[PDB]
Amino acid sequence: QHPSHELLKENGFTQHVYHKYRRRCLNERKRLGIGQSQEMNTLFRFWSFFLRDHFNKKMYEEFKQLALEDAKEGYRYGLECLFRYYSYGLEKKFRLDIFKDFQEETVKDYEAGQLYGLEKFWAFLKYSKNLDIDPKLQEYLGKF
RNA sequence: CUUUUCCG
Repeated sequence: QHPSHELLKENGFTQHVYHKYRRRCLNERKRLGIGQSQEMNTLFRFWSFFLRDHFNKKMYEEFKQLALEDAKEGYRYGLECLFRYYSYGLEKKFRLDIFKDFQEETVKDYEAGQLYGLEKFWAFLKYSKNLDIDPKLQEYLGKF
């Protein structure tokens, strides 16, 4: 019943419901601050799954921006969802712009003293179906 | 693969 799940059903997505639901999550985040909104978490989660089956560039962009604004504040759930999306989604259907984003954020995450991104990227290669990997990122995987 | 079930 929660829009975060209902919008994931076979034919459950409508523009009206999503926008109303997207608005509430954003408003709650603004009101209670970053890392303090239960909905926003739902929206992050809704995003990583939904985009895997229904890629929308503009939606992915908002997803990506909000996740990185959260992570730089210390609340990394949104970024984990983005990484989960990158690994799971690109596995499902490969997109070069998205994969290039994947490599970029994975490097930034590892350079930030983190392992979540690197582990998700490694997992992608393992379950993925000739790609040009970043040489600096290739070195990071070697020590993983 | 940490984040649901009606506070309109």
